Amino acid sequence: MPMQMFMQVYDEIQMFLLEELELKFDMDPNRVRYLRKMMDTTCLGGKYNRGLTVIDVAESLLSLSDGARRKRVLHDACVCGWMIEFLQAHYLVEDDIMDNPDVTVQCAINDGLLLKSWTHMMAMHFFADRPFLQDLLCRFNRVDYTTAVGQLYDVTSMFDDFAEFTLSNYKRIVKYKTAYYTYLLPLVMGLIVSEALPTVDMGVTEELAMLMGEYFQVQDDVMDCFTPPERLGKVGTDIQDAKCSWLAVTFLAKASSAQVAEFKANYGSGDSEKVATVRRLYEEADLQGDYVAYEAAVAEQVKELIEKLRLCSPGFAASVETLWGKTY
Amino acid sequence: MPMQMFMQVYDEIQMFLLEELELKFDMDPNRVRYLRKMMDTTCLGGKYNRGLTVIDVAESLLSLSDGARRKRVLHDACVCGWMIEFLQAHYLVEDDIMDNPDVTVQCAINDGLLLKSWTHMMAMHFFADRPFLQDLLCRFNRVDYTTAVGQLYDVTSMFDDFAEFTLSNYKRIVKYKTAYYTYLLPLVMGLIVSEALPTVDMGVTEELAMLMGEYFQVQDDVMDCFTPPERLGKVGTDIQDAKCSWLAVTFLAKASSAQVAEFKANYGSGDSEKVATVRRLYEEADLQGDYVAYEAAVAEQVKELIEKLRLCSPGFAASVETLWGKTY
Ligand SMILES: Clc1cccc(CNC2CCN(Cc3c[nH]c4ccccc34)CC2)c1
Ligand SMILES: Clc1cccc(CNC2CCN(Cc3c[nH]c4ccccc34)CC2)c1
Repeated sequence: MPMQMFMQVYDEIQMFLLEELELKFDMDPNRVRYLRKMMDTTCLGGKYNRGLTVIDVAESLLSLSDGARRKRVLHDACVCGWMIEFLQAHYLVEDDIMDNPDVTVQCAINDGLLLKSWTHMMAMHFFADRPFLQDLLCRFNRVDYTTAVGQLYDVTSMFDDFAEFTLSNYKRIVKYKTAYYTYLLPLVMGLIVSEALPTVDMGVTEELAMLMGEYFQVQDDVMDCFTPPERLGKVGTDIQDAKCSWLAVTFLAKASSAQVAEFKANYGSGDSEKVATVRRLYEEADLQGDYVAYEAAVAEQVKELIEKLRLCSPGFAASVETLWGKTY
Repeated sequence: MPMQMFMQVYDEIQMFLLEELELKFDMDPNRVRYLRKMMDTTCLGGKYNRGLTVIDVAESLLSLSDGARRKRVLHDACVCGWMIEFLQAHYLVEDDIMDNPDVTVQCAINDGLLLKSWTHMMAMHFFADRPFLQDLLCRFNRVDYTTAVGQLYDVTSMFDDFAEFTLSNYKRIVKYKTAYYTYLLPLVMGLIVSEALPTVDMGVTEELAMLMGEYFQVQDDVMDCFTPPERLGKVGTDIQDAKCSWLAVTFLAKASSAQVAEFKANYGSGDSEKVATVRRLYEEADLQGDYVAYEAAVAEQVKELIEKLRLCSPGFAASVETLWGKTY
């Protein structure tokens, strides 16, 4: 059911943004319609996992001490959810510019800029009189900066060659690039709108967000290599791109000197046979044995930290449980 | 003299940003040094016109009702100045991405993102306890959105063909794309730090910013066409790019049906002879006569509006005069 509410609030945000351009920024109808279409193309289609997490946190926090406050909290949760979905839309556009007087490139750069600006525009309007507006803006922008920093860690992982191919550096990339905006931010925004931010142990929450991010990334990295092409997914290019993947860092700790030498000579190449040699190396190293156990250990840690969180924040722990269920 | 202070505050901002990454964001020395170099390459070298304008406004507002407040206002003026210089650095990087697993493109996208995030990071830190922080952030982000909107008006001026080649649409592009962040924003930030924002007629100020922007753009457009290549400047491509320039909109209102037809068949082409045909058309249409008079009329309007501003905001009008002197 929260999906119907989330989509209704999208119509409300879209109409505000588009009317603001038409009425305050001198926008002609042709450009307004172009922006409506661009917003729909970039912001709709996904699973809305980050957005829906905000809704789920707010409704759980109504249980622990209905009226005029309830309606407001749920509406606020939906606007916050769209801020994260538009920020995600902004990141995807920026990633698509990497797919390599070109009007498509000009428009993609511009779309990226507008989608980011729209997160600030919708916040400043819908939360104009809220006392949490300043803290919300500063936490949102710090997470956005964290993601850009995470992107630098990722993009330069193979540059200065395999010195940064460690589990602790893998965890640094995961934390900054994905965990903060995908797991921590939706949870924090749900706490902000509910005015229940100081009532939770931030340490355990951050640790849970980082762990769920790490669980998801290991699974994503494994699927990037072994999940069949357009049969069971999308195009996996981590091997070709020489990414600091969980498979790569685990292989380097389990491989012999000669196998490491063989991995180094075949990794980071577009050549089909070199990619296949890497896949054969992962298979022969019994990394799928290690994958199962790594994930199971992380899962045990997640399940344990939710219990510590439940002792002082019960309603919140059940929303952290449903977010985890979506990952597990 | 304000340049020495502006550069000293740059060292202070740079060290804060870089140390924050090292101490709070787990950044390794190699990446910290890479970011120091990138910040220097993108933020230094220019004339610092936008940045220095903030300093000049604040020092003028100390004259109208020294102590602990003076030192603070001038430091605040310098941080605001660097926010605009870094935002300008962000726009230039974004424009350079338009110059068309590429690590240069990955890094340019990332640099763009970091430079924008740095404007928010330096503001949230240096103005942490200031009551103007929320208003400053919202005005800065609205000007940033305005610039992205201006970029859409510019990039699509020749698309939907010459229906948008009007003086009023030219003025719309100038206002949003350049006037708000180059003229209005430095003036507004100097007012914010001086806590003198409601003491000025915003209407006359906005009008002055738009007029100074329009004066500058007309001169810039004329130079883009007639200023010799690397002899007296840089590479001018408005004709090839089919830009909605002042020369193009003025020519279309002064040209005969056959000349308009000749302009339409030769505009927006990379071919050297078609560009030369356009230059010949501008020369033959005596647009240089019109240019002199257009600028002189705008100058008279600027000089008149400063007087209306001086009646209620005297110190401010003299800083608006020096900003104008830099343009004229
Ligand atoms: Cl955070 C981090 C840290 C270190 C390295 C990386 C590398 N990132 C790749 C990016 C592409 N895949 C997604 C994907 C592609 N093909 C699939 C098939 C099936 C399912 C998912 C996919 C995820 C892993 C990320
Ligand atoms: Cl805002 C707006 C509105 C409509 C159209 C435009 C077109 N913009 C061009 C951009 C490039 N030039 C700068 C430049 C290039 N060569 C030179 C030689 C000498 C001096 C300056 C230059 C400015 C004009 C902008």
